Amino acid sequence: GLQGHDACVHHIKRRDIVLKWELGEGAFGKVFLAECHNLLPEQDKMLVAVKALKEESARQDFQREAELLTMLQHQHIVRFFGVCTEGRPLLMVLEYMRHGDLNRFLRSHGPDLLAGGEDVAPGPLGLGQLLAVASQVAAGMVYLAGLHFVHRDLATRNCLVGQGLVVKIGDFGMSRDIYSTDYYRVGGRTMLPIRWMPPESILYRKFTTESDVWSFGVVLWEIFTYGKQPWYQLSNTEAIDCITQGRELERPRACPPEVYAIMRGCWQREPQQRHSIKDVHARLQALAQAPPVYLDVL
Ligand SMILES: Cc1c2cc(cc1C(=O)Nc1cc(CN3CCN(C)CC3)cc(C3CC3)c1)OCCCCCCCNC(=O)c1ccc3ncc(n3n1)C#C2
Repeated sequence: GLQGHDACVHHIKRRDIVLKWELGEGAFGKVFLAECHNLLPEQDKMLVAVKALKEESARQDFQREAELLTMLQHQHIVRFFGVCTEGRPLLMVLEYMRHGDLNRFLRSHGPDLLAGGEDVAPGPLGLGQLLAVASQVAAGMVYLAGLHFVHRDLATRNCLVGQGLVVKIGDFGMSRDIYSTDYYRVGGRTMLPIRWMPPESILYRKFTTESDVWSFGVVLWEIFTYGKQPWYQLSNTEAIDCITQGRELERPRACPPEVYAIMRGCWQREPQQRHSIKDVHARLQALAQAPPVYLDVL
């Protein structure tokens, strides 16, 4: 949720889009892999991800998000190419990221050869790689915070990984469907990612950019646990109890004390006492680009 405060959006002819197969499904839409012709000059035919809108008040929500996604274009935000309102169904065309969402990617390269591939070394992701993934997400949040936007659902399941392990921020979408365990259903139709939410959000229903750095601290934890659910040993209410009462997540086995200090800095009780996202990224990128000699002794 980017809230977070015709045709500014670009438009793609329906004939230029050729659906290949389904990549996944949500309650509000399906995502397809597709060929998109004449989209980029250098590539005569390129693969894209196409989200098809399920159904009457969604057109308004559709137009909103498209306008948002077109404005929010940065190196670590998922690339948005445009929409196809040329008849129905309404389509949204996005960059395809072959490794899927970051959470799934983390689990498939967690401990535990066979896992290694074109983009990834075998076995568990190295320290340098985990920092590289974390640094990229932070950069994305630095951009969002710079435009004074707020991401109300920052989690690895809402990040995407592409070729060369390029990591970009999105916001599913599908996350409420069969990632359901990550959300707590309040009221009739509201779901809250409580395990990622700071005390002021759970208690006071406030969410600011300072809340995002708390949420990022949790993302940083997800990364170094290779995509483990935060407070996985706790029920939703028990998680609410622990968060509002000041209890913090344990240091992940793969997480160095140097990096765990960055998490704690993101997890200060008082919002104004947390570090800025610009500074968290700064510290992470320094480690990401740090020579092996430096990182080995971490
Ligand atoms: C990337 C993406 C894909 C599919 C989706 C949604 C999204 C997405 O980020 N949207 C989104 C929306 C807002 C609006 N905001 C404000 C107002 N709020 C009220 C709402 C939320 C804000 C932002 C932030 C700026 C970034 C992002 O729809 C999900 C359809 C269900 C099927 C998905 C199945 C699982 N998908 C995969 O496993 C997979 C594999 C490869 C691949 N390449 C590209 C994509 N992709 N996905 C995508 C997407």
